[PDB]
Amino acid sequence: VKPHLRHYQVVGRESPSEKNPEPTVYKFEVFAPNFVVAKSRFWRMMRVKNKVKATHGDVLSCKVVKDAKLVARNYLVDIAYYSQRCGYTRMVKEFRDVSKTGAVSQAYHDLASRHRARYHNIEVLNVKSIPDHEVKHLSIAQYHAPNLSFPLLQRRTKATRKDRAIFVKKNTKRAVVA
Amino acid sequence: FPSRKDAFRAQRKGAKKHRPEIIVIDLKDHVLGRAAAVVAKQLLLGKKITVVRCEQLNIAGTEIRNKIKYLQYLRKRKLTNPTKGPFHHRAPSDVFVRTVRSMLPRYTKRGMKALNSLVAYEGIPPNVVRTGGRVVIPRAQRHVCYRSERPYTVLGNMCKHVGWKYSDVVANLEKARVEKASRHHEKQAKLRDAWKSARKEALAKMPKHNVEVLKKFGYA
RNA sequence: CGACGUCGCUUUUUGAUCCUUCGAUGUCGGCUCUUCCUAACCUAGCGCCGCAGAAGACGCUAAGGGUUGGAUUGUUCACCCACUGACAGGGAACGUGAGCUGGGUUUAGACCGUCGUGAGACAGGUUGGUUUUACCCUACUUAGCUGGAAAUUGCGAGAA
RNA sequence: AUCGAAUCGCCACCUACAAGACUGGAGCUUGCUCCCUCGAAGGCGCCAAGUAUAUUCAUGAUCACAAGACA
RNA sequence: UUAGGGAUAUGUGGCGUCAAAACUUAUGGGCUCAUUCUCGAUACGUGAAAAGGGUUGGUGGAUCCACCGGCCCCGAAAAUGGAUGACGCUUAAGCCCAAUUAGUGAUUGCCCAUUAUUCCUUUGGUAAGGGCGGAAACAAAGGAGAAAGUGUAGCCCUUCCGAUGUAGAUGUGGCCUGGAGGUUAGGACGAAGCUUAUGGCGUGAGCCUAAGAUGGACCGGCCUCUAGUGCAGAUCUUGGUUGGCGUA
RNA sequence: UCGAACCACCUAGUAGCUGGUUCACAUCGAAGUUUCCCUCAGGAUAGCUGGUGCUAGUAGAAGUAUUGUGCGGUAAAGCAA
RNA sequence: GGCCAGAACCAGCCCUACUGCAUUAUCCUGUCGGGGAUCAAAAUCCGGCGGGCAACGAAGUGCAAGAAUGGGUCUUGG
Ligand SMILES: [K+]
Ligand SMILES: [K+]
Ligand SMILES: [K+]
Ligand SMILES: [Mg+2]
Ligand SMILES: [Mg+2]
Ligand SMILES: [Mg+2]
Ligand SMILES: [Mg+2]
Ligand SMILES: [Mg+2]
Ligand SMILES: [Mg+2]
Ligand SMILES: [Mg+2]
Ligand SMILES: [Mg+2]
Ligand SMILES: [Mg+2]
Ligand SMILES: [Mg+2]
Ligand SMILES: [Mg+2]
Ligand SMILES: [Mg+2]
Ligand SMILES: [Mg+2]
Ligand SMILES: [Mg+2]
Ligand SMILES: [Mg+2]
Ligand SMILES: [Mg+2]
Ligand SMILES: [Mg+2]
Ligand SMILES: [Mg+2]
Ligand SMILES: [Mg+2]
Ligand SMILES: [Mg+2]
Ligand SMILES: [Mg+2]
Ligand SMILES: [Mg+2]
Ligand SMILES: [Mg+2]
Ligand SMILES: [Mg+2]
Ligand SMILES: [Mg+2]
Ligand SMILES: [Mg+2]
Ligand SMILES: [Mg+2]
Ligand SMILES: [Mg+2]
Ligand SMILES: [Mg+2]
Ligand SMILES: [Mg+2]
Ligand SMILES: [Mg+2]
Ligand SMILES: [Mg+2]
Ligand SMILES: [Mg+2]
Ligand SMILES: [Mg+2]
Ligand SMILES: [Mg+2]
Ligand SMILES: [Mg+2]
Ligand SMILES: [Mg+2]
Repeated sequence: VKPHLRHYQVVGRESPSEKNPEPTVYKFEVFAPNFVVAKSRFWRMMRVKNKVKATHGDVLSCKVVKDAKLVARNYLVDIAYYSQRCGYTRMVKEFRDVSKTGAVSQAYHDLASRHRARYHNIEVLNVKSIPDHEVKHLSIAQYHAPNLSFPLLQRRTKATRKDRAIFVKKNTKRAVVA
Repeated sequence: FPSRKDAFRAQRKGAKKHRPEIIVIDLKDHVLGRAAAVVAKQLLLGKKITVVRCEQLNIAGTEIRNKIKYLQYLRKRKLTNPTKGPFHHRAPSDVFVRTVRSMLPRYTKRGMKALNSLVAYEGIPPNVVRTGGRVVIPRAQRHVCYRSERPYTVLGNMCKHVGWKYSDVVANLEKARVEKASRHHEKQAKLRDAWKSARKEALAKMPKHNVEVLKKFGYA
């Protein structure tokens, strides 16, 4: 399935005034479901880092960064999350995917599963594609062996939806009820 | 047993032997709850269903755990007068019937008719052996429902250890049935081979364009 | 075993409250009878001691079966004399009064002490003082008659 | 014998068995190669007793339970 | 958030059976095994602390050690037999994320309201408009109606909006009962009263017709007037009846 | 029939307390709060509600913003005041 | 026939199919260097330099106005 997060770049600034005729221009990378959420995260970061509020600012650009061609790659994601018991916790993890958005979505699902952390308590610090010889975890490194092969066992194959049945003859493909 | 009035009416009308449409289900290696749910829905839709080999159903978990669950169920009892209290059945077929009954509106006439449309057996009785091919429920089979690493129980052993008294009898009857069926199937192999050979040979005698149509549709 | 601290559980104690009942839910104890709980006194198995043996202590599974006779007191509680393998602790409208009993508490008679000018008062002592009704429904115990598988019908058909 | 009824696949090729972390057969190199019937079809049944220039169908008059049922 | 009814679509909540919806959806990712109040699926809320230890993650330090997270387990003892609502569920039908037919082509998977949109009908307005000098013509063997109007069987037609409610207020050419002043009818070819699987009308109080194989002498409608004027219960009053019962 | 007999009458004695209170549709629709009362199971009084209207029908409007201009000592902070 | 059914057409309403404009660069593609691995390779990855439209139904992206003119209405009237 296609990843549920998209890669946004937001460019913004503070509205000019007499005090600051020529304000600075800031660029921001985010992974959000849509551009409204992307703008919300951008303004939150601006408020908590540069003391600039959305009611006194301008958004000059909000665009989507297109993904590269699909190739099996190793992605390093530097991420952090908050919890009441332990404050802020930062970690660095490695995933295998075909795109940066896919890797980040996988990281979000993994954090939700293994630490019960939700979207709005998570900040993504960095994501990059790294070479095979720089991979440190064996669970990731095992997948770039030159002679990797394995069988498919314990499969559950369901029939095509139009052909599914309820009662079927014992050693026969004949359907009895539907 | 039919009444003499019914027999006389049948003789007067002059009708042949009648059997209603009945679906026979082999319940070996099936998941108890999922099989019960499917059967209950079909009964409410209005089918007639007969289930066999109820002693080889499966429940996830360990035999000790499921035996303890059954003992906890057996503890329930009306203190004032147990003759009016819950009735705990020990046979696997009765266990399956009770499980199905719990998934029906049993306190309405519609629910009671649906329940009475069901017949359950242990093993395969002679009156059911020769009635036609049996069916299975693909979405309730163990080899697609359970992960193979986990333990499971067989209903017959649990029933035998909680009070069922006919496991050995059922086993002997099943062994005799399998031996008899194996002998009969070892016979008639010549008939099957002859029919297959005749079907193979008929192609050389049938018309060529019919052969071509069969090849085009993949039945050649 | 365990101080100084600290966290919990229970509703078999007394408090706190005032939600139900004031054209009325019979109120203390005992006797009789049944059932339930375990925080285990005895009986069955184990573990460990500062367990040589004997006698014991501290735990775990376990509520299947047992847990007494009397003197004083209305007592519950208490204490003493004996027997025993042992004489464990509790719930059931503080189980149980159309089942009993009526000794206590709590009417009207009467005496004493203290209080009050007095009529009178006292969770102070004392003596005497009506315990009503089942033939109704259900529950329980025994005792009779009788249909019925579409659980009274359909002609609607399934044999371990 | 009341009785008119609802139901609309049948077989004497399914109506035997077991396993989904191993199904036709071998080989070592243990996941590849080679051989075979090539590894996702119970059999019939649907209007000439069988694929051929044979043969009665109305007026039951445009739908109506199917005016017909031992395949 | 509520006049009487259809159609479409939603809200909260759900899609294994009970029970409508994934006939147990995906060509989505991880985690979890729980032996007698029997893991979990409990918003409000209707169970659990300090302290400890099987798997799966993360920070530091060596050449394997400390630290702290997820899920699970111990800590965790009561009184009739019993409660994720029941069965059951473990390639979940459990927990945390995330979709809508799936790296294929861009925008709404499905189910359920006295809510929303729309259609029909009723009723009331701080309601808004139009018509009301009979245009002409027309015998049986195209038809009727047309009131200057609060309220009716509404003078007629078009249009828009609201409609629940205890205590309480008000309105009604709103219903019903005994008597009086008027007016207009009925009755021995059968008045009042009484009976009903007798239908018809009205939102309703009620009104009217039919039948009596009932009865035997009085009485209906309309406008005003008048009052000892409407019953399900007051441990209500008087009379009669009744299960208990062929019982004590 | 006695901690004040019985009979008739004043007597339908008084009750801030308990019980009851008979047809239908329609338009609207609350309060348990203030002050005084030998007041605390009751009243009067204002508020909430209904009816009737009067007046030149957009007027002297607003449980809401913006701009301008006043008021304040809670939350937080401090004890190096 | 003021009864029961079927089909046709008309008005209204309801639900379908048929879709263009902007954007893409942290991207596409050659070549040189180092870098990695192998049995030798390639590939994942990092610099420079030269060209660019990833255009198959390109893209999970920001708008959309496509009925000159497919079926339902015993959910409406003729
Ligand atoms: K019982
Ligand atoms: K208490
Ligand atoms: K190179
Ligand atoms: Mg009382
Ligand atoms: Mg009472
Ligand atoms: Mg009593
Ligand atoms: Mg009493
Ligand atoms: Mg108690
Ligand atoms: Mg008594
Ligand atoms: Mg009693
Ligand atoms: Mg006494
Ligand atoms: Mg004195
Ligand atoms: Mg006494
Ligand atoms: Mg019968
Ligand atoms: Mg019969
Ligand atoms: Mg017929
Ligand atoms: Mg149920
Ligand atoms: Mg359903
Ligand atoms: Mg851990
Ligand atoms: Mg349960
Ligand atoms: Mg639970
Ligand atoms: Mg539930
Ligand atoms: Mg209206
Ligand atoms: Mg109203
Ligand atoms: Mg009078
Ligand atoms: Mg009657
Ligand atoms: Mg009166
Ligand atoms: Mg009366
Ligand atoms: Mg006397
Ligand atoms: Mg009076
Ligand atoms: Mg009086
Ligand atoms: Mg008072
Ligand atoms: Mg009253
Ligand atoms: Mg109102
Ligand atoms: Mg005064
Ligand atoms: Mg009162
Ligand atoms: Mg402070
Ligand atoms: Mg300060
Ligand atoms: Mg100071
Ligand atoms: Mg390059």
